[PDB]
Amino acid sequence: QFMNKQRTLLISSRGVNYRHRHLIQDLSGLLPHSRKEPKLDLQQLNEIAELYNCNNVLFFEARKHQDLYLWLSKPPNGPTIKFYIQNLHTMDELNFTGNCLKGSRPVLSFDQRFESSPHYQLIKELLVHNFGVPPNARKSKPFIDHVMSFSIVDDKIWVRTYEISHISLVEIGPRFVMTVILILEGSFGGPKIYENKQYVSPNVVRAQIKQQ
Amino acid sequence: VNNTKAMKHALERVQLPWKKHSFQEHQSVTSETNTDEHIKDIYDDTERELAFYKQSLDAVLVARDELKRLKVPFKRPLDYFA
Amino acid sequence: RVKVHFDQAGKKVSRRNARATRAAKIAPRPLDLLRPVVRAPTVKYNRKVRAGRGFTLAEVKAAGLTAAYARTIGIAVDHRRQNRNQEIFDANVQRLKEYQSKIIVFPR
Amino acid sequence: LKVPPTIAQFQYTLDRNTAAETFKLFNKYRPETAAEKKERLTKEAAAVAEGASPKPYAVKYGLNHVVALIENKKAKLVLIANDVDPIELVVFLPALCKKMGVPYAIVKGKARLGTLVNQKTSAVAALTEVRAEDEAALAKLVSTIDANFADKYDEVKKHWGG
Amino acid sequence: AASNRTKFVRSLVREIAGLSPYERRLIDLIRNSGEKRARKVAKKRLGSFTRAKAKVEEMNNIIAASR
Amino acid sequence: GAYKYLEELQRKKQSDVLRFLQRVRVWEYRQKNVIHRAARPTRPDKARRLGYKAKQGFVIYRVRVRRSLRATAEERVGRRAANLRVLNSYWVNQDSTYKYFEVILVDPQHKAIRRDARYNWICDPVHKHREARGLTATGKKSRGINKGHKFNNTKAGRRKTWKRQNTLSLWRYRK
RNA sequence: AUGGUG
RNA sequence: GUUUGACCUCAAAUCAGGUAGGAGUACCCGCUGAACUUAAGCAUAUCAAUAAGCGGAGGAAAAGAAACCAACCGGGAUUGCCUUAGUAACGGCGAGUGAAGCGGCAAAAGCUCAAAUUUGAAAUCUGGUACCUUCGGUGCCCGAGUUGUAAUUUGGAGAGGG
Repeated sequence: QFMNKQRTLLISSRGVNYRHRHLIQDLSGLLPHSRKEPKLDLQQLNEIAELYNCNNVLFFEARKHQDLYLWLSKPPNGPTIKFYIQNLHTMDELNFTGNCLKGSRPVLSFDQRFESSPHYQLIKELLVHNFGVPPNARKSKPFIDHVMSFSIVDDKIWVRTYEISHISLVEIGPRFVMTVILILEGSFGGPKIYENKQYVSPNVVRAQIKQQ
Repeated sequence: VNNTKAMKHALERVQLPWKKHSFQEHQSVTSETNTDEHIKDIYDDTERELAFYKQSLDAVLVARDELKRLKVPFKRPLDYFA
Repeated sequence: RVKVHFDQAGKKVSRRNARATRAAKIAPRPLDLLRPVVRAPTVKYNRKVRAGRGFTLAEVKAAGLTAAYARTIGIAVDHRRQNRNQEIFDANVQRLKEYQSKIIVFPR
Repeated sequence: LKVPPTIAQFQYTLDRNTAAETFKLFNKYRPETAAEKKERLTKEAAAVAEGASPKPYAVKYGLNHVVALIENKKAKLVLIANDVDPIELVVFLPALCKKMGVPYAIVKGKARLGTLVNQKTSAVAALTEVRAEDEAALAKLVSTIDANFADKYDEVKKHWGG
Repeated sequence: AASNRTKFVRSLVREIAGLSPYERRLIDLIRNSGEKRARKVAKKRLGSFTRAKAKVEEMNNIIAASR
Repeated sequence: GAYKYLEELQRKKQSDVLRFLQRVRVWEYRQKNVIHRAARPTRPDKARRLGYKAKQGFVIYRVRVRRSLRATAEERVGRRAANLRVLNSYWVNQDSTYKYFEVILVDPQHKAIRRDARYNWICDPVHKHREARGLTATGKKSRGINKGHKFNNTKAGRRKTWKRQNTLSLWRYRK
């Protein structure tokens, strides 16, 4: 058979949008090894991992129809990357032209800089498992379709996807602007293991503006 | 916070059996460029849309060395659309 | 479409008249109702103090009268408001005590 | 069609005789008519107008009132019709009294109960505390509904009918 | 809090009402498979893993209380 | 009192008894007109709870709608009985090809309910044909009127909020 | 385009 | 007991008492809903959640006593006005589209139901009828009504007793 096997649970929070729903469209159709579920505090997720028996878990938070935190782990052990997204470019834009065959396993471009700090090594790992399509995830097709990359822009770190034209390419995406907010012990548990103070939650910058 | 310790034992804990096999599973290669170079204006989008333009370009080239060599190729079948 | 208020001259005359009748019957009473003194929210304005809606249950109690009677003595009461700030509570209580001492009441 | 065990417990009712007996009793207890209250209160009206009250008795028939007597618990026997326009209304009584150990009795017709009460209908009419005259006839009566209805009819709890 | 009147009433009417087939299959594959596919199909029919609890637990409490 | 027993039951509609009673009663209804009066509620619970009283003056029709709905129900009876002001309505039973709703009305003319200060207000003219203007329990659900940000569309009216939200108004001494 | 008279 | 009667359901009446339709439709509440055109004659948007159409009332209507706003030393039903503001946000990030709380001020108002037994008493109500002081009252008789009319209570609590 195969060495690498994954399944991912897809559940976002309440207060959904077309930024949200467009995203669950893409990412849900991007992970042919993933299970897709109704939307729903912090405990029950690793247990849903027991019910549908899933080895990869992620979660999409909605605050004031703004803050999208991606919690990321592989249950029950995790650990988790609590995350925040900005400048979302999904696949659904006019200037992203692609039409991708379903279920394929991309090829991931990424920068070597991540290893320079261990936490980027771990978002490396957990993403390699979660979004990396195990060959071949059931429902897929062989060969290859698209390329997906990730790397650091002032610790605000894109992921993207191009559809390949036999080597030329034109971006599928979703073009994505990534951060790392805080790493927590296990899967949805424990003390804050690693923080990046770089991030200032927009709620907090409001807390600044009010004071003039 | 700022903890490499549990970050290290989390490196031991989470990692996939990537040490133990060939390339055929995740298909993610560590590139040589850091792409924090040659970006003069962080505000410029297409500067590192060029940088990663050639990063998925070259990545998928040498990965075509891989996947002619690993005998599953890249190119989308254009005989079939489904 | 465009509405242009040329009655800002007249509407104020009919508003003077309205208050001129509302005091042509209620004459001894003062057109109005006693009202609390209430601090505003929102770090911007919190330093300001304000008119509120009605005093409270508690503020009315510890001022020595009962709600259902208050409403009929001229006080105004708001049952969904929650006394917390000692000081605001104080100024309120005081303000009632005042009102009490100043009023009269007729017999029946 | 097949009917659920909680139904078809109606359709099992008291016989010619036992019912006949129950009404031999209650027909003593007819809650006084309207012109009655007008009677007594007119006579006393003139009395205390110019010129010692034992506790009155009747059967306690208000449906809300009746279920109210139960769950206290108060009552002694309860009579439940077999036909309610919204058949829903009474479905829970025979269970209820069951769990509460009350002598419930299914008597046929809501006109038949309704007539003892000075109404067009009842569908439930019941009594708790009775005068001492018939107290024995009560103890035996409830013993008779226990013995007739209750005893061999545990079967009705299972067994979809129809 | 609830007044035990209503605890009684719910307990009772639950017995008097008869059991919707969802309940029936739930208890069924509990007495056969058990919680795994139970909460599977219950959460799948009902809302959530907050609301898979109420029913599934309720079921086991009924079997052990059907004694 | 019963009614907590009633509802605490009626919250179970897939139960076995209610299954049955359903399958029967729908059959009966289907054999009659589209607007067929009843003299008595089916469910006396939601009768009481929506403000049915049992006395002279209150009327219960029952309408069978094809398969919005509950409003449609309100309408056809509304057109049918033109003396009666509507009051409220709710959901009894559903065929596959029909939902059956049953509808609570009050006779404005009937001098027993023109008294009774609780219910007499409905005799005033502004309530003619409340159903056509969507003032009811569901009538005001479709309009989307309640308190919250969840509706900033309308706490007054869509036509309203939009009409006054874009048109430009001048003072005299300009602003 | 809307709604109407032939 | 093959009669007799009660209840249900459903009829019918040139019986009494009522009531609805049409007119107007400035305004207001709903449902339906285009094109010119703008934007490149564009698939979006726009024009517009408009106009013509259909349904329904009033002197106003509608909304209304938080399953609200908030995030602070907290305001406290609605509606309206100045203001937040052309701000956040939406933008082939294009035409352009576009808010809300806070703040000032006008006017200010609160409440009903259902959910516990009146059980030592349906205490309620329509109508008829006679008289009277008649936008009604009282006596009488039916009828509704116990599958619930009246009283008590609406979480701001409340109830029973003392």
